[PDB]
Amino acid sequence: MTADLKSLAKRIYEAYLKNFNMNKVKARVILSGSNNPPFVIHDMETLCMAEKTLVAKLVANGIQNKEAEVRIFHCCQCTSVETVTELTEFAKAIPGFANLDLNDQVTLLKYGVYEAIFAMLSSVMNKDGMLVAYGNGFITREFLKSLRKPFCDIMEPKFDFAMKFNALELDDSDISLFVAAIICCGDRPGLLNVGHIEKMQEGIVHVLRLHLQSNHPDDIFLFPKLLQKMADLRQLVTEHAQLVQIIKKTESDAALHPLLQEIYRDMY
Ligand SMILES: CCCCCCCCCCCCCCSCC(=O)O
Repeated sequence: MTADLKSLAKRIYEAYLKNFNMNKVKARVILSGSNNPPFVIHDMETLCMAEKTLVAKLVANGIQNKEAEVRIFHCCQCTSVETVTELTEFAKAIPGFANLDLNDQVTLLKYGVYEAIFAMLSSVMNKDGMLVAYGNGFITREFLKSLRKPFCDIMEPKFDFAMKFNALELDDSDISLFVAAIICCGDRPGLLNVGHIEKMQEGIVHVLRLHLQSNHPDDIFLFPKLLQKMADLRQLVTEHAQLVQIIKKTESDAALHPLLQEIYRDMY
């Protein structure tokens, strides 16, 4: 007559495998090097080749095509929009989330999605580049740094986060619970039922703590390491939103998708 925390951890893991198109095992298989291998984007020639195959509509406009950096930023946004959709369905697996008022579900997703995006991005990153386009491209870290300002400033802080996050050697069973804990933060601005959310947070963090104790017996400070990573992600998102606002004010061609504009509105 007790909560079965091991079963809850497995439920969360299975919901993560079901709802995210990319998982760390899938990513590692691709990154390791037989059908539809990723096209390597390391310079402008290879960017433009990859676009013609993978996002043909975006480059079908002739001299009306947007600048390379703006096309890349558009693809960044499309990736976020898709991951927002996956996170919204995943959150239904978190005990108590679907019982919250709709407005509180919206608030938790509003503040949590980018922290979750950057945590999970680590799974497709290595020190040399990252998988993109549903695992069909590999874009190099050096190519992204070569873009004109301000677009070269988007990804590098995310690689820096990811290299340290990946050194923790989490697997999908850990990351799924970490993402659920990100979503269940009771201190988000504007929440109505803080008390119930705090209890939901306490429950999922308890599951996470017990799971890490079992799955990582070698790293006795893994749970507090991950609490700190959650705080680091909040700062990474605040900084990312500031850069996006610079782009919005100064780059007239870099249209911001309406779903992401709403996420950013009144965020920080
Ligand atoms: C041809 C393929 C080119 C692909 C270009 C790279 C795609 C990067 C995906 C990660 C996006 C990071 C999202 C943060 S930037 C946009 C946002 O704020 O949502």
